[PDB]
Amino acid sequence: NLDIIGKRIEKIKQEHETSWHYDQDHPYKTWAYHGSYETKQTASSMVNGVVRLLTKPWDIIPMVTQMAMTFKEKVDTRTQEPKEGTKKLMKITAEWLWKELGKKKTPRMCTREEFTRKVRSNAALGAIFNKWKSAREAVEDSGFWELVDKERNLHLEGKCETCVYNMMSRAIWYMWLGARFLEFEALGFLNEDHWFSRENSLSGVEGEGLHKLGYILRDVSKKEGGAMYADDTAGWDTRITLEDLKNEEMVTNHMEGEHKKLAEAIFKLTYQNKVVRVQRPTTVMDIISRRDQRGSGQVVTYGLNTFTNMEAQLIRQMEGEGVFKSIQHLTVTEEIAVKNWLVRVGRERLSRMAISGDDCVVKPLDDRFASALTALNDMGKVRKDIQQWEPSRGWNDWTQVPFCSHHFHELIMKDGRVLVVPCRNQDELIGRARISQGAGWSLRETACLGKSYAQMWSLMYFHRRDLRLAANAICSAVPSHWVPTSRTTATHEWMTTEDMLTVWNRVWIQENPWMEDKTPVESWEEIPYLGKREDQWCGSLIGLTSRATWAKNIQTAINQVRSLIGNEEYTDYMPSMKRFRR
Ligand SMILES: [Cl-]
Ligand SMILES: [Zn+2]
Ligand SMILES: [Zn+2]
Repeated sequence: NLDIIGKRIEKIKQEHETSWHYDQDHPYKTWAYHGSYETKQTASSMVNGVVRLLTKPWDIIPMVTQMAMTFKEKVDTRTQEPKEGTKKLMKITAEWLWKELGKKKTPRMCTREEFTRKVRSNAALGAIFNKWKSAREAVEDSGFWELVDKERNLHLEGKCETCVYNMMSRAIWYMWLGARFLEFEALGFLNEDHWFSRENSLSGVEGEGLHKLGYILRDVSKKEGGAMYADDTAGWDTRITLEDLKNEEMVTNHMEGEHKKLAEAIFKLTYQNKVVRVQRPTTVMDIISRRDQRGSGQVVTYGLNTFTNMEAQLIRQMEGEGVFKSIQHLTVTEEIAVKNWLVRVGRERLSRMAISGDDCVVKPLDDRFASALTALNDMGKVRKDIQQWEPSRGWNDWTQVPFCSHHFHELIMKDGRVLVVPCRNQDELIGRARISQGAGWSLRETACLGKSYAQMWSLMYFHRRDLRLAANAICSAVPSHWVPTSRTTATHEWMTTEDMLTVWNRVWIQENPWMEDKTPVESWEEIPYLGKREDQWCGSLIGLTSRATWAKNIQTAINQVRSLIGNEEYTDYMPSMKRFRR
């Protein structure tokens, strides 16, 4: 307890000795409270004018317009200790899974060089602003690396001084860039060396890309077995137990030397013991601590969530198949049955899943899985929007299954070849592209962000009539050579100044392992749309008077945006579409 967290607490107290006070009206029940001190400060969603002026029909659609306007009662909850049988199942499964993921991979430290190159290319490292201004500045100053060095040698000694979280159905725990570096040095290998690629992990989809996910779900659908289950957990990060954090820490059993010691310190000192500062308007700063729940950098969070979800879903599969009778206690012979199941069919059972952090799709051996709930509930992974003991409802058609905020369509090209394409309600797509984050955007930077959205729509959502037209309009309205940008960067093949038809051919034909015929497409007119009724079902405005007037008059909208940006070199992409081709 305070032997591991006291030093961080001590150090903060001293910096605010003028304001330290144990507030008696503290709201915390499940977090340990330590003290408060004096502060005063707040990041709203800003509208992208380039995208909004080229999507006029959506100006009167509240599902779009409300997205730009405007659970900490879930962070302050507790999870009970799992039963002895559950703890045994989790430990056996986690031991087996780290070994499988480690068969073709070697754990290793990530470098100052790799970290530096990440900060110098706008990767979201979830850091806090104060001695240096930006991350770019800290990394180019040797004083920083000496602070890093002091902490590093403290971690080798099994102690922590400066690794403190700042809190802000979501929750982002920002840390100072130094604490983020030390996390990346020790555990960055999971992401940098693709431990959760589908080739390496069989259930994972890390690095796969939205153009691959539908093909992966269709391949799972080809297995013999029951319905496809896609159960969402209520507040996954808040249901990570101390037992889960101890099973995740077993990755260190595969390490050696300095690396082993630096990783053991991240898990012990920052994950299994956390120090957090939170803004309360009563504005003060609260210093609180706890042992359990997920609070890591977003990229390490993704890999450990994927690990623990793979573990939880294999155990749910074991329960459905009758491998064990009760979570109260595993007999010695059930332990051997469980290990033997993993060796015999574990890899096949992983291939029945698609798992992206807390998001899963599972095609079990049969539908006993639907009512196999004792281990899942006792591990704390309680299903969202269903009563605790009500059997899961599965999907009978892979094209209906939700995954990574999408569903997937099978789309047949005029030439017979089959595309499996990503989709979601079109109001969500248009409303997101109309929003920016942060201050000081120039008109050029705003245009280049609109171009990023447009090129994403051309590559992923070309099959939606309204998005192909709006993408062509935005690309016509932004100078042809201006480079697409994002401040907050999976595979992003639309982030390029290469011709989008060339990129479409590379992604959907040349490099697509599910497309046997590699004949290139010569024009956008060869690339199909959803059926008109299906496009409407998925939120198209095709058929509305507002949409018809927008489509007819699109050159007027394009010319409005060109007049604002000024006298630049532009390309007309509208004649790539049959209706503007004379
Ligand atoms: Cl269905
Ligand atoms: Zn530390
Ligand atoms: Zn759809």
